Amino acid sequence: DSKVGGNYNYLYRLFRKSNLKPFERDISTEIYQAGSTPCNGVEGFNCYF
Amino acid sequence: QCVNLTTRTQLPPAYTNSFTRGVYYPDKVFRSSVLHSTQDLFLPFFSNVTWFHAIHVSGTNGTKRFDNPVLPFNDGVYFASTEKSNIIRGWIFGTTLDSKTQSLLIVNNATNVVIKVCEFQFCNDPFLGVYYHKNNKSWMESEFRVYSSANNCTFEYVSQPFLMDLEGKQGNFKNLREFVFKNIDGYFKIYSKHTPINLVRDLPQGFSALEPLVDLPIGINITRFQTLLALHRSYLTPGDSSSGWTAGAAAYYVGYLQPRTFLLKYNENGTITDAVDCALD
Amino acid sequence: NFNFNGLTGTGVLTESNKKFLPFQQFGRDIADTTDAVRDPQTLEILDIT
Ligand SMILES: CCCCCCCC/C=C/CCCCCCCC(=O)OCCOC[C@H](OCCO)[C@H]1O[C@@H](OCCO)C[C@H]1OCCO
Ligand SMILES: *[C@@H]1O[C@H](CO)[C@@H](O[C@@H]2O[C@H](CO)[C@@H](O)[C@H](O)[C@H]2NC(C)=O)[C@H](O)[C@H]1NC(C)=O
Ligand SMILES: *[C@@H]1O[C@H](CO)[C@@H](O[C@@H]2O[C@H](CO)[C@@H](O)[C@H](O)[C@H]2NC(C)=O)[C@H](O)[C@H]1NC(C)=O
Ligand SMILES: *[C@@H]1O[C@H](CO)[C@@H](O[C@@H]2O[C@H](CO)[C@@H](O)[C@H](O)[C@H]2NC(C)=O)[C@H](O)[C@H]1NC(C)=O
Ligand SMILES: *[C@@H]1O[C@H](CO)[C@@H](O[C@@H]2O[C@H](CO)[C@@H](O)[C@H](O)[C@H]2NC(C)=O)[C@H](O)[C@H]1NC(C)=O
Ligand SMILES: *[C@@H]1O[C@H](CO)[C@@H](O[C@@H]2O[C@H](CO)[C@@H](O)[C@H](O)[C@H]2NC(C)=O)[C@H](O)[C@H]1NC(C)=O
Ligand SMILES: *[C@@H]1O[C@H](CO)[C@@H](O[C@@H]2O[C@H](CO)[C@@H](O)[C@H](O)[C@H]2NC(C)=O)[C@H](O)[C@H]1NC(C)=O
Ligand SMILES: *[C@@H]1O[C@H](CO)[C@@H](O[C@@H]2O[C@H](CO)[C@@H](O)[C@H](O)[C@H]2NC(C)=O)[C@H](O)[C@H]1NC(C)=O
Ligand SMILES: *[C@@H]1O[C@H](CO)[C@@H](O)[C@H](O)[C@H]1NC(C)=O
Repeated sequence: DSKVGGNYNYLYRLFRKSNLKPFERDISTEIYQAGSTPCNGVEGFNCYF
Repeated sequence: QCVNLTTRTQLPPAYTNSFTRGVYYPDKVFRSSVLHSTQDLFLPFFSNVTWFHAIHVSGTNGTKRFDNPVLPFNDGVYFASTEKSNIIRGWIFGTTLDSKTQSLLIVNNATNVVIKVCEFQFCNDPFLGVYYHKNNKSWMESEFRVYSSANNCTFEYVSQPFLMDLEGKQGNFKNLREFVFKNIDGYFKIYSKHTPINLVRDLPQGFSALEPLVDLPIGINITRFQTLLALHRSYLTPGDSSSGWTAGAAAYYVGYLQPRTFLLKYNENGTITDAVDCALD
Repeated sequence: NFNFNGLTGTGVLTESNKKFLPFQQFGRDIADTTDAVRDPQTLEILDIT
């Protein structure tokens, strides 16, 4: 699973608004809003993929 | 492609008495001639059940109504239907019922049973439907308007082919179908029982226990659900896709489960024949 | 001595008149002790004393 220049086919979720319950999956890519700063789907200050 | 139906008479929901229904076999264990105490999520006895309709009463002051609202799922759902014509045919379970989150689609469409989990783009007013032909006496399914698109699908299952009895009927309701839906630790548990009836107005009073059927390994969050009803269309029903339809006659009931302790009575053959709701009074 | 699909114990196996539902593999007595099993190859119900 390793590659010389890095293997970028593997992903993990870093941002979520709550914790998962047992055996749940979530494959949503809805952009995460941080800092009570409204975000309309755009990466930027306080808005993360 | 889907359409918003526009001819419904604006009428209130009805409410009824759940009596003693909603019991199911809590485990896959054979027991007999014994009383057993258990704890699970059950429909409380004599609970408040919301009553929805599919019906067409003709006349200027018509009451045509085709109820397919989105209801909360809460901690699990007691669902029951009474019908004569195979109108109530599947459901949708999920959190947004939209393209942004995976959701569960269970549809009993003519000739198969389809279960899919996908990021579906659902119709605001989804339905199935059967057209009655003019040149013969057959009824056929032609309308499948549940979602406009789907992607990122998992857990896809389709049952073996069969023929469906799509013919409309008159008379009292003939088939009572009861289901219990629970969403626990990654699984969607479905319990079921079918009982023959000859009743017209409301849920029959009586007692039965549902069998486990299946336990689906679907890791999704369910907070809302919608019931899918079929429409009847015919050569005698003029109008475009938003008005050229008639509700058939069927009804359904929705209750909610709560943690309860029950005393269940198993008869000599291991059938649950009675029960006591320890929190009723 | 016996092992029925992983459930072990001892006792006397006899033919039974109990009829298990299609999804029930084991039965239980009044004190939750297995007192009947469905044999895994020939689907007979046996009592265990
Ligand atoms: C590990 C994955 C497991 C795979 C899935 C196995 C089956 C799971 C299905 C559960 C319920 C299906 C939805 C019922 C539609 C509701 C309205 C309705 O119409 O349904 C009742 C009448 O039509 C249904 C039809 O029965 C026709 C009765 O008129 C039958 O189709 C069968 O599906 C599985 C085998 O093909 C089950 C049974 O329906 C549920 C009762 O068992
Ligand atoms: C299951 O879905 C519900 C409904 O969307 C989630 O609860 C909401 O969470 C957001 C934050 O992401 C809050 O702003 C809403 O007020 C919550 N609504 C309700 C009714 O509580 C719930 O977190 C989801 N479960 C999991 C494990 O993610
Ligand atoms: C059924 O009616 C709903 C409104 O109740 C329509 O949904 C709206 O569509 C417009 C245009 O795309 C959006 O800007 C709105 O935000 C939508 N509203 C909601 C609540 O989602 C829907 O398109 C209609 N469907 C059909 C088949 O006619
Ligand atoms: C189920 O609960 C509803 C309330 O959620 C009951 O309806 C209310 O009844 C009172 C009179 O006792 C009215 O003043 C309210 O306006 C009604 N609200 C509604 C329908 O939203 C209903 O009667 C209960 N039904 C059963 C069978 O217990
Ligand atoms: C009910 O749903 C099933 C499953 O989606 C339909 O059968 C599939 O039809 C497509 C073509 O549209 C084929 O490519 C698949 O191979 C079929 N699957 C199976 C298991 O047969 C079925 O046609 C639908 N019923 C009606 C009346 O349209
Ligand atoms: C009853 O008659 C209708 C025609 O009035 C038949 O429906 C046609 O079937 C052919 C072959 O599948 C299709 O190409 C046509 O588009 C259908 N017409 C319509 C209006 O849908 C129907 O099959 C006949 N019923 C039976 C049992 O044979
Ligand atoms: C879910 O489906 C979408 C398609 O609607 C996949 O979309 C990816 O989109 C990015 C750009 O944002 C592209 O670079 C990728 O190549 C697309 N994927 C593929 C397979 O072509 C998304 O990857 C899917 N996610 C999951 C978990 O299946
Ligand atoms: C356990 O099952 C037996 C059948 O295997 C039931 O006995 C029969 O009941 C029917 C009525 O439903 C009678 O017509 C038969 O004559 C009975 N047969 C015998 C041999 O007695 C029995 O009633 C069931 N027990 C319970 C508690 O439900
Ligand atoms: C093989 O399995 C079948 C079905 O359970 C059973 O009837 C048969 O007796 C078994 N056979 C052996 C060990 O030959």
